[PDB]
Amino acid sequence: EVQLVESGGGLVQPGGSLRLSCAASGFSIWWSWIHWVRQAPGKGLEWVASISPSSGWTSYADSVKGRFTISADTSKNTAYLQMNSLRAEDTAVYYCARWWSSAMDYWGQGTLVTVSSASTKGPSVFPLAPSSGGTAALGCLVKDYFPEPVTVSWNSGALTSGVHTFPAVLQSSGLYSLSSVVTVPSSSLGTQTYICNVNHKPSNTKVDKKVEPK
Amino acid sequence: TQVCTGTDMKLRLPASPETHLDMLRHLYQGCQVVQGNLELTYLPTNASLSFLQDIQEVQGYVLIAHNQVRQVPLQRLRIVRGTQLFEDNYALAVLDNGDPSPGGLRELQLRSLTEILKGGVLIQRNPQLCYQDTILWKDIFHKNNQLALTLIDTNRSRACHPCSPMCKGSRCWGESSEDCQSLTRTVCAGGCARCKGPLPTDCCHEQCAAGCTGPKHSDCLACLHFNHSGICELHCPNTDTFESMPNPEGRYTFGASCVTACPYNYLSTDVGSCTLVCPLHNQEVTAEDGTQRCEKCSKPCARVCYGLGMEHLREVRAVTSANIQEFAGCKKIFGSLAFLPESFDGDPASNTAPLQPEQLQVFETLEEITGYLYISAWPDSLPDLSVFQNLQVIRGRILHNGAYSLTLQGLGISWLGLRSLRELGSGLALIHHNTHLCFVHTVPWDQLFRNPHQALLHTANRPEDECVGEGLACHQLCARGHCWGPGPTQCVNCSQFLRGQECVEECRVLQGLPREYVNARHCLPCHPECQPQNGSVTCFGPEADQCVACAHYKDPPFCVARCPSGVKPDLSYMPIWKFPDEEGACQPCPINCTHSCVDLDDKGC
Amino acid sequence: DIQMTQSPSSLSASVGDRVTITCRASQSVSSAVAWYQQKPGKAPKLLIYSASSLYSGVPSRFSGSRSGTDFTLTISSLQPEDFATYYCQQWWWWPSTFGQGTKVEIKRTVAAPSVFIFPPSDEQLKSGTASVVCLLNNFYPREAKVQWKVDNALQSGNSQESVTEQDSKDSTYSLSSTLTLSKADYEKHKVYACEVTHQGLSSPVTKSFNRGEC
Ligand SMILES: *[C@@H]1O[C@H](CO[C@@H]2O[C@@H](C)[C@@H](O)[C@@H](O)[C@@H]2O)[C@@H](O[C@@H]2O[C@H](CO)[C@@H](O[C@@H]3O[C@H](CO)[C@@H](O)[C@H](O)[C@@H]3O)[C@H](O)[C@H]2NC(C)=O)[C@H](O)[C@H]1NC(C)=O
Ligand SMILES: *[C@@H]1O[C@H](CO)[C@@H](O[C@@H]2O[C@H](CO)[C@@H](O[C@@H]3O[C@H](CO)[C@@H](O)[C@H](O)[C@@H]3O)[C@H](O)[C@H]2NC(C)=O)[C@H](O)[C@H]1NC(C)=O
Ligand SMILES: [Cl-]
Repeated sequence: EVQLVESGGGLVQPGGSLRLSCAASGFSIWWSWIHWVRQAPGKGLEWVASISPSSGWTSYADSVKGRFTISADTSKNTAYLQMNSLRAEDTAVYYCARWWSSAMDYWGQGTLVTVSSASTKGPSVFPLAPSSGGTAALGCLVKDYFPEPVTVSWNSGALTSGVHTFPAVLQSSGLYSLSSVVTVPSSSLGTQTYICNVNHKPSNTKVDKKVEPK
Repeated sequence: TQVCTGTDMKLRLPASPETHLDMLRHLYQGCQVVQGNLELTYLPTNASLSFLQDIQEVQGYVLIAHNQVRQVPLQRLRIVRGTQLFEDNYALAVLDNGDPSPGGLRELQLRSLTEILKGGVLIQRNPQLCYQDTILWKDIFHKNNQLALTLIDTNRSRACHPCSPMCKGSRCWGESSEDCQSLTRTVCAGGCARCKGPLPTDCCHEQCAAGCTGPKHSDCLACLHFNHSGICELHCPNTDTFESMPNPEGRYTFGASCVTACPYNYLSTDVGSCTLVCPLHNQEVTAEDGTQRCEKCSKPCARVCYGLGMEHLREVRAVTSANIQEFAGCKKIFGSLAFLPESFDGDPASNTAPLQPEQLQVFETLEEITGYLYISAWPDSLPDLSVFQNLQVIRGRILHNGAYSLTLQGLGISWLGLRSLRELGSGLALIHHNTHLCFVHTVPWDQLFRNPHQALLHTANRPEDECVGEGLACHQLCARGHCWGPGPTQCVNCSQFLRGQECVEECRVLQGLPREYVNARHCLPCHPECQPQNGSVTCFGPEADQCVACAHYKDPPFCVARCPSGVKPDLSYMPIWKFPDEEGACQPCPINCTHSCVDLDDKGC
Repeated sequence: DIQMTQSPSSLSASVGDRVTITCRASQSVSSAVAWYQQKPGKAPKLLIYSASSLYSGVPSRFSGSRSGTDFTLTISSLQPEDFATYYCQQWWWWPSTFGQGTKVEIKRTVAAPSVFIFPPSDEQLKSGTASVVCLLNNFYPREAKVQWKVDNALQSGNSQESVTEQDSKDSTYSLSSTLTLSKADYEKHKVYACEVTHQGLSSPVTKSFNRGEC
């Protein structure tokens, strides 16, 4: 019931700024002790900043001091991270967490901040159809988008097992591309079709491409 | 000071045995009259107890129990009054001293005790104790029926030496020659409640207790009722006679003495007494001195927040989710606050949910507690006691365990954050076993206490030498190195200037975001219509008439955004129409209407 | 500052094994240590706090012990879903600091991949670029070898691979290979084949399709 739902990530140009929200339910942020933690792609966890809003104590890592402002609005029950003068090495997945005992018990889902000069590109989704077994595979191809991430689910989250969504690959063009497959009985083709739900938030694209045996 | 509080912990095992004796020591060092119960319990063998040596008089009961120490030096104790009794029957209770070279109380040595006014004596299970059976208790008692409430066990693990050869008739409090029992009642002439000898001329004044040195009411060893500056009297001072004599006016009855004015933390009554609690139909007004007084309500008495040990919560032992809402919006609680493990775990026997952390918000308005604050459990989410951010005084008129006005134990908060706390009226503070807690020794307790007989007792918190880095010691900008927690928002006193809650190096007087003036070490914003000045003062106050120069137009004497256009400063005043200069000063319009005027004039009036 | 150092960097263990992970504080850090479990691309999950105590809902397998400055997260018998990176964290000194992490990988028996071949979508053909997808489904160990054949011509430097994170039930990987070709070089050819070499394969698997002809 105690939850942290954070938002505000996405794409920013170098030198530009961005603000991250961390909305709480199940507890008061004001009396609590909120911490921000980042994780550059393929790296360890790194502490960034913290706030005890009631006491007024705000703390920052030498890495981000003077660029970042931590704050909290009590009425909204939300903690914020204002990030200014962003650079390449700020590109990471930022988490917010709640201090407890002497650890962080409740964490946010983590939002992705990507600092790049390239502009936002929407993905085009292409079907991967089975041919003429016992068990056969089908899926979608989410090609040419920027930046990360893309969310692929099947039949509005109703179909889960058999599903493999591959981690995206950086292409020569600088754009991303991934594939998402699923295996199903070879006697289900025709009278049972499946819909993949592609969602690229930065570009506002919600494609529902139904894959059919052809 | 000579008058001190007692304790009220009975046979309960000490909450921190490490600093239990230190409690006793601070409490009784120099004390002569114990306004309550003298409880000397759980004292280890080597225990240094010389701080008791001035106790002369006890109001409540004397309870000497569960000690391994061989003697308690209470030689100057003359009288126990028994205003309160142990187990509702006993004025002196000496219980379980020594296990069932060897430990245990050997002698009582109450060589001066000659009056127990109320209740009996209970002496039991003291394997090393000698001579208690020797004492003629009847003499010490005020009335004979007090004998009927006396039980004196003589089971013993050792042979006793005889009383000193110099002892009257084999009655003593110990092996010493000055340990003989002095009889002041059963040995008397004629009437006489107390005598200094067996002749009629050896009677003590009607108003003495314990005995005397002569016949006058100034020769008393103790006052039976009240001590009026060295004269024992039946009453504290409606005149019948046409004259005036010495001995100052009228007095307040405080304990068993008449005094000029009530002591520091007490309350004077219309009935002419000092108290720690007002009667019904009564408020509590603070004089310009800081003096408190109970007085009848002229209207019906207004709403009052009662804490624990008061009104409907007099039996309730802790703040739970059942009564947390009762403190909503309270600026001043009349009673105490206690947070126990059972507060946040929640008793599953009664349908009482565990109290949630954000429910402690109710206490955000709180400024004053008359009783005590006790915290033995706190939510693991909360790093500090910031919900008590605004608490200014804890009077301690009611003390937890009869001794402590502020107790913080077993918490695992990292800092305190009680940043408005300026006064602990009376009692000791105890902060122990908070393994994570720093900023305990960065607080100037010397300034929170009032009398110099109170102190902080601390043990098993985070080591002092381990509170050193950032987030662990006071901020640079805190004055005199005093703070309630980390950062420039936790200073006790501010080294330079305050911008709201924060300690800052400089106000934006000459340079900065929005310009500021200083007022009483406070950074405060200039009016938006002030024009920022190059390396010079921008404004002198918050009002738009206090700018050095205007950012836009000026409308004497104000710096304005635009010149008045048909505004009326109030009703019945005709509207004021103006236009700007080439310079920027707002100028009045000419002849009324047709050309209603503005810069180059407009119709429609 | 203060340094948390974990050992080993990575470890591989079979299901049921007694895994232990060391974390070493540079100075005395008291009992104030926490252990986290982070699955790839999700929030860290708290396991142990205050060195010894384990958080609610955490299975009996996870335990923590302290000896001086040497802290030991230890899993009594490893389970297939325990694949993650594990981080220790200290709380005694400020700022709080993390260990560099320990990646724990699951060892299992050799499993042959299920191979599938997907033809470039009809919709995508009306764009001027074609993507040919090859799927290696549910296999172990990781190192496979995919090779593309366009009319029996071995392709080079024009395809990219992506590996699934180890499945939390049967600990198998999945692989996707993608052949990116222009419409021109795709319409010049007819028979498209994907060639797979794995330890579970006695001989290479090949899956084909005949462009618009069957
Ligand atoms: C002097 O002490 C004796 C007991 O002798 C010993 O020292 C004590 C301090 C304890 O440590 C004892 O365990 C030890 O034996 C006291 O005698 C006891 O008195 C009680 C009544 O007060 C007798 O009642 C008994 O109670 C038990 C348990 O409830 C029942 O099983 C019995 O049926 C019986 O009713 C008891 O018999 C008696 N103990 C002995 C040894 O028989 C004595 O009270 C004490 N004197 C004074 C003045 O306090
Ligand atoms: C009744 O109460 C009065 C208080 O008005 C007591 O008189 C005070 O008692 C002290 C000690 O007996 C007297 O002597 C003085 O003591 C102080 C402190 O020890 C010492 O510094 C002085 O040199 C002096 O010897 C003094 O008369 C008086 N003290 C003061 C300051 O008021 C009286 O003791 C009490 N009597 C009974 C019957 O209990
Ligand atoms: Cl002793």
